[PDB]
Amino acid sequence: ALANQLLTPSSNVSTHTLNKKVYRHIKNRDVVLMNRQPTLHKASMMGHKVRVLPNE
DNA sequence: TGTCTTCAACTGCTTTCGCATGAAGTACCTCCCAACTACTTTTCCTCACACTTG
Repeated sequence: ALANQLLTPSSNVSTHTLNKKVYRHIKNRDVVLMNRQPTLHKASMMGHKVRVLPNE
């Protein structure tokens, strides 16, 4: 029922400029910042492209 | 009147990030509590003596 309401029209002039938000799960198109303690250097905390692996 | 020098006392830090799993102080005091035994408590039960009789 909510899937057919994600695109509803404006309702209040207070909110007419916004659009709804969806808290989507992390997926294969997001980048994530991996850090390993040692931080000793900036190269020890890089951004990797997320690949969800099954049964991990 | 003025400026200088050493020593000892005082200040602040000296790996990061998480699991465990939190527990334990205690003197002085006690009033409450649990105890053993005896004592006490409430209802009930049943008999008994004297004067008089003949």
